[PDB]
Amino acid sequence: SLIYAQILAGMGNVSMPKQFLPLNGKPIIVHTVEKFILNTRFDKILISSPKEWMNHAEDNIKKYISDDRIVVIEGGEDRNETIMNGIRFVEKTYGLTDDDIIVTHDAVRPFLTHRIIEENIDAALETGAVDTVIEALDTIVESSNHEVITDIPVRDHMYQGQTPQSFNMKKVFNHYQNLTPEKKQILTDACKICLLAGDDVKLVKGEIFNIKITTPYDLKVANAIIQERI
Amino acid sequence: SLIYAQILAGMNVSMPKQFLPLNGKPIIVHTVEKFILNTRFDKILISSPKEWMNHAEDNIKKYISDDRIVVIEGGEDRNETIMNGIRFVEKTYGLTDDDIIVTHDAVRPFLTHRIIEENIDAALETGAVDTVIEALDTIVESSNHEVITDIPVRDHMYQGQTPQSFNMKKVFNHYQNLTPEKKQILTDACKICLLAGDDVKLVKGEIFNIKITTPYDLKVANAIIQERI
Repeated sequence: SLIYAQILAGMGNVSMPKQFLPLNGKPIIVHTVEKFILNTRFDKILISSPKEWMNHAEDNIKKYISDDRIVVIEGGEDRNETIMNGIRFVEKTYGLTDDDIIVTHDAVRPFLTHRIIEENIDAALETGAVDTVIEALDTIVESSNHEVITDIPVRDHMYQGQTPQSFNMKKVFNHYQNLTPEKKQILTDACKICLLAGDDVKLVKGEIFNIKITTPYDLKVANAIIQERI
Repeated sequence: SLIYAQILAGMNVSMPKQFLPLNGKPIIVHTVEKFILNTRFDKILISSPKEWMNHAEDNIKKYISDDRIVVIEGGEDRNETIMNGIRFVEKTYGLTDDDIIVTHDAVRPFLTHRIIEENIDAALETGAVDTVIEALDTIVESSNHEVITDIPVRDHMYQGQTPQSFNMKKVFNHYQNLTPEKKQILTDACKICLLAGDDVKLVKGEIFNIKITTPYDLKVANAIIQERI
């Protein structure tokens, strides 16, 4: 029963990964990786990168963090395929068992807490599938035809998905591979795949500040958080 | 057909957040300014709790000299506050069957002219409109609050904003037809119209049409305002 982390993310497939952007003087990826290193229960912390950014990723992390369990690996096309490449890496290099769990997380979510990581580990050992969520900040409205409201579902039922998403490694690898070629394209969320196969996907409560840093909107939303903290 | 705006706030003792300054001036002023730039509004109602009415009236008037601003008394409920707006219009100006109201959060100062204009046009068409954006994140459903029950199709999922615009007589009638506890359950006025069989049209909002509540939300608003000048 070994515990693994996978840190991953992803204009016309050519733009620089946003996790390489500075945030208060240091790359977003470093802020994120620092959180995982402070957790002593991880055996390896995989950082997934597109082929052309691998060299930059490994040289950049090493100048800020000198932890031995950081390994930079090659990404896939889908977020799912990148996860599967992480499971295929662990198998080839370290070997897999039936109790090995992976905590997958967005490189551009640097504000996750120790609590979030710990609960994600514990819930992956229990049920083998976990999603990090917060109570929906806004009223969720459903529209099938995209012109009029078809439904406004009950408020306390509605949650907003964040990451980490943690899984039993063999379970999620098996569930994904059983899908048809068309169904791999549709099912982008790995937590939904486990849901549609009959696994219980437990919830871990996130934070309002556990934001994904993409847009220049999202970037200064992140700058709103970091300055008051010190 | 006369066109009205209603700008709404809400402890119970807290100072309304719309009175907080944003780049040197109250949040409510930023919001009211956008409605004043629309010339189709006949009256711009600003709702306030009874204890903050004097402050709201004096404060708005030192920044904005427009004649169609009137501060009125809010209710306990957002719906009741809306109903008080319709009751005020009926008493003071009179109601017709074609009269529409554009209701909007005081703490949403970043709505655009497009959002307001589309809200006016759609309320004249169908009599019920919601301002929405495509859900920024994956919406998960959980009935039991412990495990995922559903993850619905992404393209179906929207996040609610304001304005919410209505034919006045229609929404007043739809609310009044409800049972006592159904009024307590149904907080959303667009949901009431949906359940009564009206077509609630969608106007697309903006990612920056945020509600300024939390201290998180406050500097998110400070992120938006400095770059635009």
